[PDB]
Amino acid sequence: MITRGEFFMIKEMYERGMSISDIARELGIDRKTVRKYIHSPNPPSKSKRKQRKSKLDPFKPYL
Amino acid sequence: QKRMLEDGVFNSEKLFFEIRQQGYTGGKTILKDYMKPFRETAKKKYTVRYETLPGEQMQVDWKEVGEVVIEGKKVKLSLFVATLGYSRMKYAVFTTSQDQEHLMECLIQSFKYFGGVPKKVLFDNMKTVTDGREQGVVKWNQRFSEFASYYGFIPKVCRPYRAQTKGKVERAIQYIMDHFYVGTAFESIEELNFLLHRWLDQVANRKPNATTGISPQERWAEESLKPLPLKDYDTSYLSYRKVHWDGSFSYKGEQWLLSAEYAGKEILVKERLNGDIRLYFRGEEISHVDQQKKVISFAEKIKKKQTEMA
DNA sequence: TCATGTCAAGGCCGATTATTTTTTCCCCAAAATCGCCGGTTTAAAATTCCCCAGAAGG
Repeated sequence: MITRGEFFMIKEMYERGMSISDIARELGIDRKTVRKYIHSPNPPSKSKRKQRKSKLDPFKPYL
Repeated sequence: QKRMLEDGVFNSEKLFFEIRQQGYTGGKTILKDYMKPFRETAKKKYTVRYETLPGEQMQVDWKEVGEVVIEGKKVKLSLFVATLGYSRMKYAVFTTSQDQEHLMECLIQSFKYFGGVPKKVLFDNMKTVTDGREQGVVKWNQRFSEFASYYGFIPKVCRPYRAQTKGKVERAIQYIMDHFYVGTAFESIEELNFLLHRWLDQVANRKPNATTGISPQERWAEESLKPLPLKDYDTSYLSYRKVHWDGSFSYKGEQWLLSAEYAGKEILVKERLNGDIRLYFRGEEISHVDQQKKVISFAEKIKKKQTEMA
């Protein structure tokens, strides 16, 4: 979940010719994570989750 | 050399291949050598730690470390440690919590004890100090920024955000303080902090370091602590409250009765950390509300105002 | 002593608890990249050895 700026920085510094491992060191990210993000379309910073059960569900129709 | 300066590419094989494409008649391996001193100086830079100049930062840090039942009420004890970098001296105090007002109070106490201010102050990520950091755009606060400008220092919270090079030293000093002090003055945390201050003045700030072999107090004395403004930026909670047409308002669960002119208008309550409430309306100051330790119901306040008007 | 407005609910914010996802750290194995040292090759510089002319001494 590296933010827009983090992903932009990773992609740019990698494409400039800078080595990937020291890129990860500089940005404080795991080498596997950085390498995976190298070949990625756009910055991933969103997680989608659907609704979940609550306590007032059985009573909701009655209310 | 320019490639390293600009692109920071300390890759030796790659640079040799590039210049070979550019017409290099030399050998990969001596370029590997040459780029080694470069990347080795880079690794020296990586290992560069403890770049503390006299009066640079006071290494602020907060942490909940204790729990007490003060006056029969459970409360979590929060400790603040400001370590003065080069000198290695540190001001330590654990009072109530990690609220911003107590943070500023502790900073003021540390400045008074050190008799001045450093160039900048380095904090740790938390709810206070900075509300939120967005891709380097660190918007700390408005009141906190005003306080920093008033005292002179500036916030520079950029420590390593990992357990390495930040957590290691933090926990080291934390448990070193906990074990060496381990004091228990009395149920009242205020008395505990009083004995903590005595212990700090006795065997903490006057405890020579094994490596340096000199008490940090001398370095603190020789450090640059620019004179503090000699006055304290207000350490009182500021909070607005609307007055009902009854000439009444509320604050922290207690309801106060104002006069006719104040009904239907927004007053500003200012509460020192001391524990006294002062009501400021439209810039001016209004009559004190004779705050009392025992809580009185709104009915008793109405009765009191009735008798007073009688 | 007269007369004299009062109480409850809703909304919002903060803190705490519970659940899910992401990132990091440590240990082990394999592959790739980088660094250092040694050897070889190429280019440049230094020293010594033979014959012609000039100068000095007996």
